[PDB]
Amino acid sequence: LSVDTKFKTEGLCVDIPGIPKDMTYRRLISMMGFYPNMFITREEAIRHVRAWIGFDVEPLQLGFSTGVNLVAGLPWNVVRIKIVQMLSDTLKNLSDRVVFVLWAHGFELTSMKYFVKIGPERTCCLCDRRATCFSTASDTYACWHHSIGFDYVYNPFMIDVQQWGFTGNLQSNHDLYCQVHASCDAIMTRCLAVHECFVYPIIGDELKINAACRKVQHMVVKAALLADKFPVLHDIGNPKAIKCVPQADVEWKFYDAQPCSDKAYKIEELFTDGVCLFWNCNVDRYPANSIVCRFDTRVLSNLNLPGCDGGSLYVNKHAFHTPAFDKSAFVNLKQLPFFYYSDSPCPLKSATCITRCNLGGAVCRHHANEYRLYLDAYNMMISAGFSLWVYKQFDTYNLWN
Ligand SMILES: O=C(NCc1nc(C2CC2)cs1)c1n[nH]c2ncccc12
Ligand SMILES: [Zn+2]
Ligand SMILES: [Zn+2]
Ligand SMILES: [Zn+2]
Repeated sequence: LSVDTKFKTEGLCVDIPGIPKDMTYRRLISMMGFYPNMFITREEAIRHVRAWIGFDVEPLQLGFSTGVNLVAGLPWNVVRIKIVQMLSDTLKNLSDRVVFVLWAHGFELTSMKYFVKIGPERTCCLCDRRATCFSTASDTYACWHHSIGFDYVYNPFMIDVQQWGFTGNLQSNHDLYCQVHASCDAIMTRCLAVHECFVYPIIGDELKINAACRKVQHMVVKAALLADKFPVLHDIGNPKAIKCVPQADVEWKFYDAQPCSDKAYKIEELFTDGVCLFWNCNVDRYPANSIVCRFDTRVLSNLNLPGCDGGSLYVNKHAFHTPAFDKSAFVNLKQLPFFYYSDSPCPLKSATCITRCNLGGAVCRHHANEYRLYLDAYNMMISAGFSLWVYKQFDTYNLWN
């Protein structure tokens, strides 16, 4: 983002009366009292969504989308220490930076000089990550992991949503899309920005989660077909359009539905023969003859960011805004019970290890190993926030035969 790009300044003229209408980023940064630009493009912001922290200023009340309000009542030299600590603990497992997301009216921008320092890009003094903080006590730099005791934010980034072309004030623009939400403005601001852009690097267990989801899907569907012998399966929303049980006898019919990022699909808009499979295809109410995996937006993980109108921004390779978890959607189904099924050729005791060996009295070692690995993946999937539901007649007792 060129520092010579124009900044629309009408939103600032109540806190800064008389501000020129003609204004570049270069001149605004100078006026803020200060890595080509502190400000970034929408595109760049989107690529670093994990780094977003709503920030509003209203003595001055500083509010962040973490829900914290600070009053700068204590002097700036202690307030800045709290800011560094809060951002480090919020972001250290999400991002190599911070992006302050503003609805800029002026005070938030003139207050930056009291807790921000800028300079060349640097590296942490204790590791190889880019530096995000600076300490005036030791004249050293640190990343979010090693910033304990550091008093200044270093080379933050920032983006003013009001530059995107909105009519009306923040609240009225936010409330058009979200009924769930200084800190309250910081939250609305980030929320509105997530809605505009969404309604990525490996930072955690992405790869184990995705392999576990693939394994569970194959297990549960294969077993549903064996136990109930459905003649046809309606696979709704498959992004890959690959059969998850390619050797099953059934007639596999695919129906295309992109991941709904706003409201859940209405089943009437989007089948009574056989079984319906919804693997992360979010509808308002699932038919009774369904196998379903639905992500619980309420779960706490480094992969799951707070979203708009109760949904969450699930970032796992790609960004997937997901509508709010609603228990009533599953009213025609029951929770899927854990089980492990295998027909592969053959000390574990388990009533839910459904294999020939266990049927005959004693689980062989191979199926003991595979059961324990499968349990591990299953638990990884549940902990990651996924929930599984199945048609009410599903009964693993039917697998023994
Ligand atoms: O489900 C998988 N990964 C977790 C994800 N969850 C989301 C959104 C919040 C719903 C996007 S990705 C997966 N990864 N490979 C697979 N193969 C077969 C079936 C599922 C998977
Ligand atoms: Zn470090
Ligand atoms: Zn909101
Ligand atoms: Zn066995």
